[PDB]
Amino acid sequence: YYKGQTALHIAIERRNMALVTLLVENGADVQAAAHGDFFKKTKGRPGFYFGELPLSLAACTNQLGIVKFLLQNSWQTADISARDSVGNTVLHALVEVADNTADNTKFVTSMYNEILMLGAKLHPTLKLEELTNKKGMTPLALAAGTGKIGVLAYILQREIQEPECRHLSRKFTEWAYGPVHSSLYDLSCIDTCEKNSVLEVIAYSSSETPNRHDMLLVEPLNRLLQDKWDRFVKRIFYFNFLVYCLYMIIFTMAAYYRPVDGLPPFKMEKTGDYFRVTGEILSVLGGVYFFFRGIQYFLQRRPSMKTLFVDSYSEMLFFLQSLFMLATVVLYFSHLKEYVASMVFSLALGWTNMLYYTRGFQQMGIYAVMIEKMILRDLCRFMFVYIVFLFGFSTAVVTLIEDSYNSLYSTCLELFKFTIGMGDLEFTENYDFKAVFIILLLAYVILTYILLLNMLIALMGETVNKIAQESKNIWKLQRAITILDTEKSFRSGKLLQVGYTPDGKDDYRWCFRVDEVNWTTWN
Amino acid sequence: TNMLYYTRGFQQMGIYAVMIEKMILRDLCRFMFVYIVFLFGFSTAVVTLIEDSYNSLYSTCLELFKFTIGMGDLEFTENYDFKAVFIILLLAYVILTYILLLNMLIALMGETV
Amino acid sequence: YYKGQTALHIAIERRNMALVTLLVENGADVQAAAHGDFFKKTKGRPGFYFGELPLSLAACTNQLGIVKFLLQNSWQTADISARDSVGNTVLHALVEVADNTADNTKFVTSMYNEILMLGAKLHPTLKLEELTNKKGMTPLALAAGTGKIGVLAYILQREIQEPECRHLSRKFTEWAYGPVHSSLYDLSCIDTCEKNSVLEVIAYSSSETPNRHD
Ligand SMILES: CCCCCCCCCCCCCCCCCC(=O)OC[C@H](COP(=O)(O)O[C@@H]1[C@H](O)[C@H](O)[C@@H](O)[C@H](O)[C@H]1O)OC(=O)CCCCCCCCCCCCCCCCC
Ligand SMILES: CCCCCCCC/C=C/CCCCCCCC(=O)O[C@@H](COC(=O)CCCCCCCCCCCCCCC)COP(=O)([O-])OCC[N+](C)(C)C
Ligand SMILES: CCCCCCCC/C=C/CCCCCCCC(=O)O[C@@H](COC(=O)CCCCCCCCCCCCCCC)COP(=O)([O-])OCC[N+](C)(C)C
Ligand SMILES: CCCCCCCC/C=C\CCCCCCCC(=O)O[C@@H](COC(=O)CCCCCCCCCCCCCCC)COP(=O)([O-])OCC[N+](C)(C)C
Ligand SMILES: CCCCCCCC/C=C\CCCCCCCC(=O)O[C@@H](COC(=O)CCCCCCCCCCCCCCC)COP(=O)([O-])OCC[N+](C)(C)C
Ligand SMILES: CCCCCCCC/C=C\CCCCCCCC(=O)O[C@@H](COC(=O)CCCCCCCCCCCCCCC)COP(=O)([O-])OCC[N+](C)(C)C
Ligand SMILES: CCCCCCCC/C=C\CCCCCCCC(=O)O[C@@H](COC(=O)CCCCCCCCCCCCCCC)COP(=O)([O-])OCC[N+](C)(C)C
Ligand SMILES: CCCCCCCC/C=C\CCCCCCCC(=O)O[C@@H](COC(=O)CCCCCCCCCCCCCCC)COP(=O)([O-])OCC[N+](C)(C)C
Ligand SMILES: CCCCCCCC/C=C\CCCCCCCC(=O)O[C@@H](COC(=O)CCCCCCCCCCCCCCC)COP(=O)([O-])OCC[N+](C)(C)C
Ligand SMILES: CCCCCCCC/C=C\CCCCCCCC(=O)O[C@@H](COC(=O)CCCCCCCCCCCCCCC)COP(=O)([O-])OCC[N+](C)(C)C
Ligand SMILES: CCCCCCCC/C=C\CCCCCCCC(=O)O[C@@H](COC(=O)CCCCCCCCCCCCCCC)COP(=O)([O-])OCC[N+](C)(C)C
Ligand SMILES: CCCCCCCC/C=C\CCCCCCCC(=O)O[C@@H](COC(=O)CCCCCCCCCCCCCCC)COP(=O)([O-])OCC[N+](C)(C)C
Repeated sequence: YYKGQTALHIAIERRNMALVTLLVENGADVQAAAHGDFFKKTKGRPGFYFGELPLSLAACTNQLGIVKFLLQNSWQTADISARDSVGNTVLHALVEVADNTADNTKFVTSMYNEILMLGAKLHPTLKLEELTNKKGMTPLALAAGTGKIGVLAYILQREIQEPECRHLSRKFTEWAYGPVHSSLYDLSCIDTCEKNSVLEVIAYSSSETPNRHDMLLVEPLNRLLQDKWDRFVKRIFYFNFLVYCLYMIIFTMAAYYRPVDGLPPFKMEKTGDYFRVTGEILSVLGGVYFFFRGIQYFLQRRPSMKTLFVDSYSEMLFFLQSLFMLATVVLYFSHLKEYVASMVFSLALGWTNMLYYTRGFQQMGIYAVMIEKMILRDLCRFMFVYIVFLFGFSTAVVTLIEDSYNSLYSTCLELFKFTIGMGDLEFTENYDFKAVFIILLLAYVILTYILLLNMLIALMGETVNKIAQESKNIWKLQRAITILDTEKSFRSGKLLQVGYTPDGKDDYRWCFRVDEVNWTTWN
Repeated sequence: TNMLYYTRGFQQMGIYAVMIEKMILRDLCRFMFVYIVFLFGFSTAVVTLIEDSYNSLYSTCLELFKFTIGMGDLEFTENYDFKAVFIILLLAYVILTYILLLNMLIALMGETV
Repeated sequence: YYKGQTALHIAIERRNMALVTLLVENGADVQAAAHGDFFKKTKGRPGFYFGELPLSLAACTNQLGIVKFLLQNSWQTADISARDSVGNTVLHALVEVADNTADNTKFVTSMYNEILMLGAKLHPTLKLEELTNKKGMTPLALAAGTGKIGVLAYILQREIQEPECRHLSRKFTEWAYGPVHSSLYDLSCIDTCEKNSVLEVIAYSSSETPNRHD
C-alpha cells in the first residue's frame, strides 16, 4: 500500500527541500520505486498517482525549486526518462495528474514546459515526448486520450522564445508584416502518426474521455480538418452521399416493384424483371458492404460493450440496416414472404440514414445532432411516461369495455390517436358507465395530450437552448470521423524548415500555415 | 402573401414579417428536408408493404403527410400482409415526425425568436 | 510579389522612424509605388493592403510620429492626395484596413482625424474626402459599402473643436439652453449625392458587406 515509499518521498511530499538534499547523501536513492497501491491510479481507490519516482513527485506537487535539484547535483544522476511500472515518465505522469481545472491547467503547463528545457539543457540525446508508456502512448496522445484539453492546447501551441529551446516549439511564426503574423503549427503526430495520432485519439475516444467535443476546438485542429474537408473530403463525402442516394433509389424501386404473386425466390420472365434483379443484386451488396463496414468498426476499433449503445449510433443504424437486409436474403431464399417485413425496415432505416450524410453541412448537421439529443433526452423520458399512461388508461378502458374494442391493442391504439389529433371520445358505446369512460379519457387527454405532449415541446425547447453550442461541437467531431475514415478508407501542410535542432541540422517539419491579424502585438 | 411586403410600414408587424422570413429559411428548410427524408423514407417502406388504391407512392406520401396535420389514420390500409410491420412503421413515422420533429420545430422556432 | 518595395518601406514597417529620415535624404522617394501582389488586397492571398505609398503605410501601422514627418520636411514634398494603382488615398486605404474590431476602430478613427487636420493645415486647396478611387467611391461611401460601421459612425458624427479645423466637422451644435443641446448633422452625400450616397450604399449593398443592418 505504502510499498516502496522511502524517507525521501516524505521529504518531498512534506514540501521540505532541505532534507531531500541530505537524504540522498546517505545513499537513499532518488530513483526510488514507490510501487504501492496508494501510489498507483485510483480506479476505485483513494490514492494519488504522480509517476512512481521522486522527480515525478515534485513535478506534480507545486515544487519547482526541488525538481531542478533532482537533476543538478553531483551525488546522484537521476535519469530524466526513468520509466515506471507502467512506463510513464515525468511528462506522461504530469499528464495523468491534470484534471482540467484552470488552476491545475496553468500549473501543469508551466511545469511541463520546464522539464522539457531542462531535458534539453543537460543532453539533447532525447526526444523526451516521443517516449511511450506501456500503452504505447506519448504524453501528447495521453492528454488527448485522457481528455486533457488544457495540456493539449499547450503542447500544440507550444512556442518557446529562446535560441537553444525552440526546436521543442511546435508553433513557429515564419513571416510578419506588422499586424499580419503567420504561424507554422507543427503536425508531427497530429494527423500523420505511426501510433495514436492526436486526431485518431480524440475522435476515436471512448465515450467518457472528457471533452471529446472540445479537444478539436484547440487550434489548429478545427482549422486543419476544415482544410482536409475543403480539399479532399468534401468531394469524396458528396460522392459517398451520391452512391448512397442512388443505392436507396435502387433499393427502393426494387422494393416498390417487388412481386406480389407467388413465393420467393421469384423468377425472371420479362425484361423489366432483369432490371430489378440487378436492383436486387446491387441492393444486397451494399448490405454486405454496410455489414462488413460495420464488422470492421467492431474489429478495427473493438469498442467496449457500453460503447455499442452510447456513442456509435450511426454505425449501428447502417449495420442494423444491413441485418434487415441480410435477413431479407435469408428469407427470400427460405421461401417466406417475411423478407418484406425486413425489407421495409431496411428502407426506413435507409432513408433516415441520409441524416448521416447531412453532417457535411453545418446547419443541417447540427440539426441532425439536435435530433439525436432529443430522441434520447426528451423523447425517451416522454415515451416511458407516455406508455405508462397509455397502458395505464388503456387497461382501465378495456377493463370497462365488455363483449371489437374489447381488446388491449385497439384501445392502446385508439388512445394513441388522441395524441396525433385523431382521438374519438366515442369510440365505444360498449361500456356500463359513461362518466367512468369519459373521466378516464379526459384524464388521459389532459395528462398526455394537453400536459405531456405540450410539456415535451417545453423540454424539447429547453434542450435547444442548451445544446446549441454542444451540438455544433458534436457536429465537428462527426465530420472529423468522416475525414479520418476517408483517410484510412494527400498530406496536409507543407514540409517547412522552421529552425535548427541544437546539434546543427535543419529541423524539417510538416507544418500548417495559419495567418492571424492583431492590432496590439507590433513585434 | 405579398401583402407581407407592405406590412413593413409597421414596426411590430414588419418585424413579424421578418421573423417569418428567418423561419422559412432557417427552421422550416432544415425541417422540410428531414421531414421529406422521413416521409419518403417511410412512404416507400409502406407502399412496398402494400399490395394489389393505396398501392401508390403519392397517396402514401399523402396519407403520411396527414399525421403531421393531425389527420392521420393508422388504418388507411388493410391491404398488407404484416400488421406489426405496418404499424411499427407508422408509429416510427409518427414518433419521428409528429411527436419529435414537429415539436422540435417549435423548439428550434422558439430558439430563433 | 514584393514589387516596388523600397528600403524606406522597410524603415517604416519595422517601426524605425530614424532611418525613414535618412533614407529619403539619399534620393529614395517617399512616393514609392509598392505595386506588389503581397501589397494588394488579399482576395485569396496572405497579404496586407495599406495604400501603396509610405505615408499610407505609417497611417495604417500604429505610427503617428512618422506620418507628420512624411509631410513636414524640406527634402521631399509628399502629396497628401497621391492616389495609387486603384485610386485609393491614405483616407480611402485607411478605410480598407478597418476590420470593425473595437481596438481597430478606436485607432483608425483617431488616425483618420489627424490626416484631415494636417490636410487642412498645409493647404486648404482640397476637399480630401470628396476624392474618389477607381470605383468612384469616397472613404465615406467606402466605409458604408465595405461595411465599416466604426468609421462611418465617426465620419457622420465628426465634430472637431478648434477654430481652423471645424469646417471638416459634420456634427455642428447650434443652440443650447443648459441640458438642451441641438446638433446640425451634415447631410452632404448621405441622402443627396451624385455618386454613392451613404444610404444608397448601405441599403443597396451586396449581401455580405458586413453589418448592413447595423
Ligand atoms: C431487431 C432489432 C430491433 C432494434 C434494436 C437494436 C438496436 C438498435 C440500434 C442501436 C442504435 C440505437 C439508436 C437509437 C436512435 C437514435 C439514433 C441517433 O440519434 O443517431 C444519431 C447519429 C449521430 O451520429 P453518430 O452516432 O455517428 O455520432 C456519434 C454521436 O454524436 C455521439 O454522441 C458522439 O460521441 C459522436 O458525435 C459520435 O460518436 O446519426 C445517426 O444515427 C445517423 C442518422 C440516422 C437517423 C437518426 C434518427 C433516428 C432513427 C431511429 C429509428 C430508425 C428508423 C425507423 C425504423 C423503423 C423500424 C425498423
Ligand atoms: C417497446 C415498448 C412498448 C411499446 C408499446 C406501447 C404500448 C403499451 C405497452 C405494451 C407492452 C405490453 C403488451 C402486452 C403484453 C402481452 C399481454 C397481452 O397482450 O395482454 C394480456 C392482457 O393483460 C395485460 O396486458 C395486462 C398484463 C400486463 C402486460 C404487460 C406488462 C407490463 C409492462 C408493459 C406495459 C406498459 C406499461 C408501462 C411501461 C413502463 C393477455 O391478453 P392478450 O394477449 O390480449 O390475449 C387476448 C385476450 N382476450 C382473449 C380476452 C382477447
Ligand atoms: C420539391 C421537394 C420534394 C417535395 C415532395 C415531398 C414528397 C416526397 C418526395 C418526392 C420526390 C420524388 C418523387 C418520385 C419521383 C418519380 C418516381 C415516382 O413517381 O415513383 C417511382 C417509384 O419508385 C420511387 O419513387 C423510388 C425511387 C426514388 C425516386 C425519388 C428520388 C429520391 C429523392 C426524392 C425523394 C425524397 C427523399 C428525401 C430527399 C432528401 C416510379 O413509379 P411511379 O412514377 O409512381 O409510377 C407508377 C408505378 N405503378 C405502375 C406501380 C403504380
Ligand atoms: C436508376 C436510378 C438513377 C438515379 C438518378 C435518378 C434519380 C431518381 C428519380 C426518379 C426515379 C425515376 C424512375 C422511376 C421508375 C420508373 C421506370 C421503371 O423503371 O419502370 C419499370 C419498373 O422498374 C423496375 O421494376 C425496376 C426496379 C429497380 C430499378 C433500380 C435500378 C436497377 C439497377 C441498375 C441501375 C443503374 C445503375 C447506374 C446508376 C448510375 C417498368 O416495369 P414494370 O412494368 O413496372 O415491371 C416491374 C415489375 N413488376 C412486375 C412488379 C411491376
Ligand atoms: C459495381 C456496380 C457499378 C454500378 C453502380 C451504379 C451506382 C448505383 C449505386 C449504388 C450501387 C453500388 C453498390 C452498392 C454500394 C453500397 C453503398 C455504399 O457503399 O455507399 C458508400 C459509398 O462508398 C463506396 O465505396 C461505394 C462503392 C464505390 C462506388 C461505385 C459505384 C458508383 C457508380 C456511380 C457514380 C456516380 C455517377 C452516376 C450518376 C450520378 C457510402 O460511403 P461510406 O464511406 O460507406 O459511408 C457510409 C457508411 N458509414 C455511415 C458506416 C460510415
Ligand atoms: C441521384 C442524385 C442524388 C442527389 C445529389 C447528391 C450529391 C451531391 C450533394 C451535395 C452537393 C452540394 C449541395 C448544395 C449545398 C449548398 C450548401 C448549403 O446551403 O449548406 C448549408 C445547408 O445545407 C444544405 O443546403 C445541404 C442540403 C442537403 C444536401 C444537398 C441537397 C441535395 C441532396 C438531397 C437529396 C437526397 C435524396 C436523393 C435525391 C435524388 C450549410 O452551410 P455550409 O454549406 O455547410 O456552409 C459552410 C459551413 N462549414 C464550412 C462549417 C461546413
Ligand atoms: C414494455 C415496457 C416498455 C417500457 C417503456 C418503453 C419506453 C422506451 C423508451 C425509453 C426508456 C426510458 C429511458 C429513459 C432515459 C432517460 C433520459 C436519458 O438518460 O437521456 C440521456 C441520453 O443518453 C443515454 O445514454 C440514455 C439513452 C436511453 C435509451 C436510448 C434508446 C432510445 C432509442 C429511441 C427509442 C425512443 C422511442 C421508444 C419507442 C417505443 C441524456 O440525458 P442528459 O440530459 O444528458 O443527462 C444525463 C447525462 N448522461 C448522458 C451523461 C447520462
Ligand atoms: C388529480 C387527483 C387524482 C384524482 C383521481 C380520482 C378522480 C375520480 C373522481 C370521481 C369518482 C367518481 C366518478 C364517477 C361516478 C361513479 C360511477 C357512476 O355510477 O357513474 C354514473 C353516475 O352519473 C354521473 O353523472 C357521474 C357522476 C358525476 C361525475 C363527475 C364529477 C367528478 C369529476 C371530477 C373528476 C376528478 C377531478 C380531479 C380534480 C383535481 C355515470 O352515469 P351517467 O354517465 O350519468 O349515466 C350514463 C349515461 N348513459 C345512459 C348515456 C350511458
Ligand atoms: C392532472 C389531473 C388530470 C385529470 C384527472 C381527473 C380527471 C379530469 C377530467 C374530467 C373530469 C371533469 C369532467 C366530468 C365528466 C362527467 C361525465 C358525465 O357525467 O357524463 C354524463 C353527463 O351527465 C350529466 O348530467 C350531463 C349534464 C351536466 C353537464 C356536465 C358538463 C360537461 C362535461 C363535459 C366534459 C368535457 C370537458 C372537459 C374539460 C376539462 C353522461 O350522461 P349523458 O346522458 O351523456 O348526459 C346527460 C344527458 N344530456 C346529454 C342530455 C345532458
Ligand atoms: C381597399 C381598402 C384596402 C385597405 C386600406 C389600406 C390602406 C391604408 C393602410 C394603412 C393606414 C393605417 C392603418 C392603421 C395603422 C395603425 C398603426 C398600428 O397599430 O401600427 C402597429 C401595428 O400595425 C398595424 O396595426 C397595421 C396593421 C396592418 C395594416 C393596416 C390594416 C388595414 C389593411 C389590411 C387589409 C388589407 C386587405 C384589403 C382590405 C380591403 C405598429 O406600430 P406603428 O404604428 O408602426 O408604431 C410606430 C413605430 N414606428 C415609427 C417605428 C414605425
Ligand atoms: C431506435 C433504433 C432503431 C430500431 C429499428 C428496428 C426496430 C424493429 C423491431 C422489430 C422487428 C420485428 C417486428 C415485426 C415482427 C416481424 C414480422 C412478423 O412476422 O410480424 C408478425 C408477428 O406478430 C406480431 O405480433 C409482431 C411481433 C411483435 C412486434 C412488437 C415488438 C417490437 C416493437 C419494438 C420496435 C422497436 C423499438 C425500438 C426502441 C429503441 C405480425 O403478426 P401480427 O400483427 O401479430 O398478426 C397480424 C394481424 N392481423 C391478422 C390482424 C392482420
Ligand atoms: C426514435 C425512434 C423512433 C421509433 C423507432 C421504433 C418504433 C417504435 C414504435 C412502435 C413499437 C412499439 C409498438 C409495437 C406494435 C406492435 C404491433 C402488433 O404486434 O400488432 C398486433 C398486435 O398483437 C398483439 O398481440 C396485441 C396484444 C399485445 C398488446 C400490444 C400493446 C399495444 C400496442 C399498440 C401501440 C400503440 C402505442 C404506441 C406508443 C409508443 C396486431 O394484431 P391484432 O390482431 O390487431 O391484435 C391481436 C388481437 N387483439 C386485437 C384482440 C388484441
